[PDB]
Amino acid sequence: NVKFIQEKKLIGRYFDEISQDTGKYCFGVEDTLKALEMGAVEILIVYENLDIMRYVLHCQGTEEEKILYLTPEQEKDKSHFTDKETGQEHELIESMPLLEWFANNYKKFGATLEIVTDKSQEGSQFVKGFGGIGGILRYRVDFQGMEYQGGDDEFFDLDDYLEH
Repeated sequence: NVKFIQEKKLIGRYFDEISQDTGKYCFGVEDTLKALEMGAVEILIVYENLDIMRYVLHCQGTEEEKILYLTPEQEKDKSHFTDKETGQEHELIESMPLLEWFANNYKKFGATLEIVTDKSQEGSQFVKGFGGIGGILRYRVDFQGMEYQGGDDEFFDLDDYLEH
């Protein structure tokens, strides 16, 4: 019956600690993913019915790939992946379930992928905080990026290093 306490204890800690502004938690795929790449997330709390997945969009001129988080509505528009109101530039090639992805790479990130639900009070908080994805950090971190963002590695060209 860990599921009952899994949501009440793990999840509650997420908001309770944040109640101290300890800066050891995050909400949302983008945020939760960022800290999970940072291995700064002690325990990852995600939901089964997550309406967010990892997709790979192309560019109008090509030679450039974009990765964004979409919902059934947006994902449904795979061919265009654009908007008839703005005419963005998106072209879906592949689509990987973020939940499944978080449950298959929880070791690489060192995070603990725990799948919760809005059934409990705490489970109701995550939905309010964001709605599907939240992360618990191992310890107080300053994150990496610009001056306000934190560090100074926001512009890491190391991404191209992988390709080489």
